[PDB]
Formats: sequence, C-alpha cells, structure tokens
Amino acid sequence: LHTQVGRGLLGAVVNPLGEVTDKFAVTDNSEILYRPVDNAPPLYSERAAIEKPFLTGIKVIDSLLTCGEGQRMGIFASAGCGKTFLMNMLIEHSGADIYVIGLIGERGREVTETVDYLKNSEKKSRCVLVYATSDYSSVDRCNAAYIATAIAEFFRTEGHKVALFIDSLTRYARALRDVALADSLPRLLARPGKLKAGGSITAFYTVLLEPLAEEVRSILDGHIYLSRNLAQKGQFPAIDSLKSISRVFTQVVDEKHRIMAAAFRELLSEIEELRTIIDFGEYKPGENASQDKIYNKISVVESFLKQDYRLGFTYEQTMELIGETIR
Repeated sequence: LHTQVGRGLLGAVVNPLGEVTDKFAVTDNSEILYRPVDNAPPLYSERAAIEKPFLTGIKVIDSLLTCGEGQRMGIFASAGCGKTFLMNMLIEHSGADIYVIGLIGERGREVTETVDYLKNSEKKSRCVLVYATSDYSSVDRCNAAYIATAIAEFFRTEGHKVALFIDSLTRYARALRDVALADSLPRLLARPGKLKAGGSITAFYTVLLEPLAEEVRSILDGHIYLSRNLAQKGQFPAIDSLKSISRVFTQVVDEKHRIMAAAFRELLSEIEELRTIIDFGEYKPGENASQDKIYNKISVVESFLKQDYRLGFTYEQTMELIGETIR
C-alpha cells in the first residue's frame, strides 16, 4: 500500500515487496521517501496538452510515429520480435531525465539479463528496475506495476522528464486475472502524462500478440506494431510503420515534418504493392516508368528504416535523411 521512492533508488533493482535486492549503479544521492502506490490520476485541469516531442533517436519512430512528452505508447509484438531489444534502443537513444523499468516477466533468468544490460548501459545512473518473477504471487506481480508507476510519479512531481516501461501488460493481465479468481487498467494507464505544474511520464506498454490487445488499443495514444515477417526478412527494428500510429503526431511535429511524413508513407505503400506485383511475376523492368522509379527507391528506404541498435539519430539527422529519401 506504500512503497519506496526517491533519488536513492537510482541504480537499484526493486522487488514486488518494495525492497532493494540488487544494484547496477551506485549514485551520490541516498534520498529515500515513502508514497502510496495507488495515487489518483492528474485531474484534467492539471494535465497539459501533449505538444512537445519525446524524441527516441530511432529514425522510424521520430519521423513517422513521433511520440509526445506525456504520451503512453503501445508496443505490439509476438514473442521473438525483438520487443526487449527495441526497449533497449528506446532507453539508449532517448533523452529522458530518468528511466523506470517495470518487468512483470516470469522466469528467473529473465530479470538478470535486464540487470546485466543496465549494468553496462550509459544510462545506468538514472534507471530504476522493478521486477516480479513467476515465483511471486499474482498480487505481488501486480504490485510490481504499481510500484514502478509510483516511483515514476514521484520523479515527475519533482519536475523530471520520466520514461516508464511496463513489460508486459499481458503478463500483468494474467496476474490481474487471478485476483479476480478470488479493471486496474484504464486506472493503471491513466497515471502517465505531462503535468502543468510538474514533469512528465512518457509510458511504453508491451502487449504480447498470440481481446486484450483490442481493449488497450482504444485506450492508448498510439501503438508500435512489431511484425515477425519484417524480422525474418532481416529488417530491425521490425516496426511496420504503415500498421503503426502515434495519434498525437500532428500535435507534436510542425508542418514541414508533416508533409515529409505523408510523402514517405505514400512511398512505403507504393513499395509493398510493387512488392506483391513482383511476387506475382507481373513486374517487367522498362514496362512502366512509375513502377521502375518506385523500384529504384526500395533500397534507399530500406536504408532509412533499418537501424543498428547501438546507433542513435538526432531529429535533424532523421529529417535530413528522410528528405533525401523522398527526393
């Protein structure tokens, strides 16, 4: 009902009982205070309209799926689509003040791989990890999500630009389902956002694809869809931009970004249709100049979409690259 918060948790690994079990970084600050895990969402007069972009350093996201400070974004993927690796990129290449990660995964070796990565991350001095394995009860697995959110809420009230990761909402829902065996979301997800008098919580929720996805799709402000077929093609991140959206996009980017994003999306749609024309054996070079020009652009847009996970791109570099692609 109450949990540990404060800057003293930076570099610490927190369990479903709120206690420190490990450290991946040690920090000057030892500030540790105490807050209830279930806090009411900001009253609509305290929320600010989402108008500033949360840049991720990832070309596909910052150009076509531009997030906003305070947005909650869904990451939809089936197992083995690199949802954890995409979350690693989001941490490395964004510019948040503090990162709070909530893993409701279940196997034991799960969490330590994340602790291992945070141990070697350049953001380690400003990350907090909350976990809950299968050996914990369903109430504890839930409470891991409330604790991660409460920690992020304290940092937001201090004025920090907070990024929150909940992986996963499915595993969370399974544990939440068993409490019913004896509706925390929307209430769970109404807590992120940007405060008029404070900082922000930009949230990313992972949803395992095999009802639950239909329910949360209408609640969030957008979703990133990781499709297995672009991953087996070798394209990473496996983000299908045409099947993903950030609905605050128009509110967080200017008009030159908007026209370039529209033009790039028309190019993407024309490429996949040309691809199915190729697979059908109906494409002949020199037969249709329009098809041939789109064909000669397939390589340069694949060049833009793919990204090494250790590389980050500034907003200027992303807009410069996309402009030279749609020329």
